[PDB]
Amino acid sequence: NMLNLLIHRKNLNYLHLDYNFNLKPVKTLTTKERKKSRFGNAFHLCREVLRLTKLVVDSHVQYRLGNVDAFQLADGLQYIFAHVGQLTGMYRYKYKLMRQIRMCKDLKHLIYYRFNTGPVGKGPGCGFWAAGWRVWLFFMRGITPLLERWLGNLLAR
Amino acid sequence: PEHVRKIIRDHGDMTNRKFRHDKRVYLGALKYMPHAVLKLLENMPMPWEQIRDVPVLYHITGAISFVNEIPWVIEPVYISQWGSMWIMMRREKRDRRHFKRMRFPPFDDEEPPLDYADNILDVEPLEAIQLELDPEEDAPVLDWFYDHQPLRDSRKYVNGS
Amino acid sequence: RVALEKSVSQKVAAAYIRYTPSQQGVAFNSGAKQR
Amino acid sequence: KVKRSRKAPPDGWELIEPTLDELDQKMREAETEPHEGKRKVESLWPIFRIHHQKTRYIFDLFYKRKAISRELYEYCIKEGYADKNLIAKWKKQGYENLCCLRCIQTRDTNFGTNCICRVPKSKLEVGRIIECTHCGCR
Amino acid sequence: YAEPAHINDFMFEQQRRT
Amino acid sequence: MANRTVKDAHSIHGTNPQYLVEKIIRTRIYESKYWKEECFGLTAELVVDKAMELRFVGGVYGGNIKPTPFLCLTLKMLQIQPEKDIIVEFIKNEDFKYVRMLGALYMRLTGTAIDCYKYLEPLYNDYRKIKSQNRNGEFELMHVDEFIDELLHSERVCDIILPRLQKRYVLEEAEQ
Amino acid sequence: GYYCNVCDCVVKDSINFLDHINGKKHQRNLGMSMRVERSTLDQVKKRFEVNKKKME
Amino acid sequence: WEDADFPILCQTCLGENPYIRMTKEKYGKECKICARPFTVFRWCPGVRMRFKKTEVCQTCSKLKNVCQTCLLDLEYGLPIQVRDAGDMLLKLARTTPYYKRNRPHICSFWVKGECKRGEECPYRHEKPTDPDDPLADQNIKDRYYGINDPVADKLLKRASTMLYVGGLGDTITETDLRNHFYQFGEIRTITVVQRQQCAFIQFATRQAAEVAAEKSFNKLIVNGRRLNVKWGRSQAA
RNA sequence: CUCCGAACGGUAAGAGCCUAGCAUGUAGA
Ligand SMILES: O=P(O)(O)O[C@H]1[C@H](OP(=O)(O)O)[C@H](OP(=O)(O)O)[C@H](OP(=O)(O)O)[C@@H](OP(=O)(O)O)[C@H]1OP(=O)(O)O
Repeated sequence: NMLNLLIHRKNLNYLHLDYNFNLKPVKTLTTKERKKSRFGNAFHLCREVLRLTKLVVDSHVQYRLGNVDAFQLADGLQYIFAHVGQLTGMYRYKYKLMRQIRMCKDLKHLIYYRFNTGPVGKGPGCGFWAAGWRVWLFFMRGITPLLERWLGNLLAR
Repeated sequence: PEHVRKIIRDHGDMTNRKFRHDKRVYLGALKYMPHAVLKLLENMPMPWEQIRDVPVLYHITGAISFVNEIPWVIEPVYISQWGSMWIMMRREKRDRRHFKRMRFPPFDDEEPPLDYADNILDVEPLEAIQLELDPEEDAPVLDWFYDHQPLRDSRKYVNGS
Repeated sequence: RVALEKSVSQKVAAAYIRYTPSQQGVAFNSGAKQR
Repeated sequence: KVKRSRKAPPDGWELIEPTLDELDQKMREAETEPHEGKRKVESLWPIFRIHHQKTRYIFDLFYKRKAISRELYEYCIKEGYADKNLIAKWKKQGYENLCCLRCIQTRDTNFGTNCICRVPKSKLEVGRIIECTHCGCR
Repeated sequence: YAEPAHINDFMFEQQRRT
Repeated sequence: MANRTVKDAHSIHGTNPQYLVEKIIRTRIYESKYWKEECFGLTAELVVDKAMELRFVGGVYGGNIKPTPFLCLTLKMLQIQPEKDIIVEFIKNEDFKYVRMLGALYMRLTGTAIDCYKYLEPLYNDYRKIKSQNRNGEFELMHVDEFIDELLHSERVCDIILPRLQKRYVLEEAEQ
Repeated sequence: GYYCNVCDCVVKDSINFLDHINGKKHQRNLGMSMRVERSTLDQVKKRFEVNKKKME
Repeated sequence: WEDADFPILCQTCLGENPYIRMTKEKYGKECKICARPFTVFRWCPGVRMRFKKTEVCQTCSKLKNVCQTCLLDLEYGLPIQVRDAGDMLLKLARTTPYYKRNRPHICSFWVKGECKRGEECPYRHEKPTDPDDPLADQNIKDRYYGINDPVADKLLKRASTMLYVGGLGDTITETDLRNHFYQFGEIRTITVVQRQQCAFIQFATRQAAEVAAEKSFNKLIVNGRRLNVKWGRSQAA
């Protein structure tokens, strides 16, 4: 609701934000229409942070609905960190998030190659929801004031 | 206490259907509080938990809801909880041939907020992670390693409740 | 120091009553002497 | 409905088992209603009215009738069958039939005072069909 | 001519209601 | 015209009443010949005549996504928002299978889950075949029972999103 | 292309002519855009009866 | 851009209650007629009133001599067009200002027909005074400027459409009254009666006394008194 | 041997005609 209010509040009926936090153009029209569109590093960064957020929240939603058990929430938080690298919210917003991503991938390498040291360590598996809360919580913790200030100037515009 | 759900029951805006002069405030203060996100990823129930709950602070505009409880676990309690999940997780992989993981997208990328079936939830597949602590050795703490939020809220045997 | 603290608070935030109606009130809404 | 406690009522919830199910069904039917007819906030008064009725029924079953045990009252308070601040606010001698908890907070009104719901009818005006905008009635 | 005051809350509101 | 057909009649479950399908599909359906003919004028009996005229089941086809006439009739019914009695009469009318399928889709889209189950329970007994359009535009043979079972299942159909409430056992434990 | 005799304008597409029809001053003289639904029952009843009568 | 301490309000806009309750808002609502941020404060003028607010800003109203929420006047009570084009205003004004301004405007749900709130309508249940007269049609900016008022012409024509004088007491004397008539013209037969505290004057062919009839319709204010005037006989009765 | 990059620097220049998603909530009599 928030970001869609910003999008429709700029008199631009060309784009429709996915409720799974994507952004896709509708009419295959850009150039002039793209030239009032492709902007706002703050909007792309905030959509990215909410995208990771909503991936987490909806993962726990379908967990407490239909396939929670122990496989889904564990493996999904783990691949949610590895996909904070590979899938969502990538380095296009801010500089140092590649450094936090690489530290996340290395922490995943440690936890996996020790937890799979026995017969379990092999295929996709649990991979305890332990680094994700920590790492990306501190990453949003540092990003709090900076995205706050930049998005505040964006709301002022 | 249901006022949050009923007031937020206004996903859209019939230009006055909670929508008259509230759209301005709803588009405004959301960017004040992404920090709500930094609290909202915080208090997520851990594997050793089932669902538990949290505090919540709602503006009457209802365009924001931060999770006010700065999560406050105990030392060896959280240690043994997540480690208990480690032992049960590894031996879980030892047992099953469970060729499964989650889907990539957790929902479908046109869907709604899905407020309904856990707006009346009544359904908890709550077999989450607790390794069955044998009542011969674990007897000093069998009521302890099972509380997600009540672990520190023990209110007894010196918890400063 | 109090004036400078108030000015700094204003720059950080930027970057009863008794009135006698002695103008026209004489007999219209009679009784208003202090308001 | 989900309980999320795994306690299984010590004295048994059987006594007020059916009344709680009827109150939950009435609350779900009130929350499932649309925003038709109400100008801005008149549809939200019924959920607070049902919560106040459930809290008054729990207070009359626990304290007034003295039939249910204190463990059952604590289990109903921890489950969500009644409020904790409302039971302490209705226990005072100055007020026992308050409209809602939104008229007792002094920071809610813009004038810095109490609302019209917690006011005496004998001390108020004669001609007044006003109702509480935040609670629903007086 | 306006000026401040430090008037009794209770009696102000009481006379208003009256 | 294309904004809304009802000034203030009702609202959708969790979205706008005119925005139930996706915005790209709504923008594609906003420019078509049959869509312009329906937006020039649309009544209840006109919608019944348009449903009895065309017998096809499908969504958009081809790279240039153009809407089906059944999707155009569903969009006009979602915009116009008729009463529940007309939708129940269209679902109960077994003379026109396409009008019954349109009424079933309208009841599964904007109706509650209990009403959707109560309307889809007679729909499972209809063994009449119906014409279906594939994603590449080619015609495919199907039945009304298979489409009713697909509409009573999870949302996998194109240009449609209508989640259920719970399982059949959970809904039977909750109510009838 | 398309031609609107009411406004005497030349429409280069079909949507321009269909738009010039209603949704303009011509519609304002024609009753603007207001159109309601016709009852509930009787419209569907007479519509289904006329459709079933014309069909068979 | 414009803060203040207390509003420049009316005497009727404040209300028929010696104690009201204001609510200041620093930098609210954007002034109606100059588009500037100012300090909006509303209040309740009385019981079952309209919860009146503040429209026209401090410099906007102070410059043009007008109240912050009705744009009539702080000195008189007339509009800003009559008090500019048109003295006559003192007999044209009124004391005891009617509280028919501070009342709720018409419930549109009742005008349509279904006012669901029943007896609990905080709006007002009367019929809409028909649209046809231009006193259905005034706005703020045409009101606030002198140009084009629907009221000010209708009150300015009240100013040109339309002898037993008494109330003498101890202020009016015979020589003051005959010298106040001497600027109008000459007498034929004047007298002063003290059993009713009255005076009788005539004129050659009225006329001059006719503007005295324009001067003394509860309007001739000499010696600090509203004199009593009604018609003589002029019939030898 | 496993260190994965994002944007601006980029689409013209206009002529006549045609259609749209929004926004304020007032003092006045
Ligand atoms: O192929 P390897 O060099 O042996 O490393 C792989 C690989 O991790 P990296 O490629 O980042 O080093 C997998 O991740 P993917 O890139 O293939 O997606 C990872 O699986 P996770 O995604 O769960 O982390 C796990 O492979 P596996 O699926 O067997 O767990 C891991 O190490 P191992 O292959 O030695 O186990």
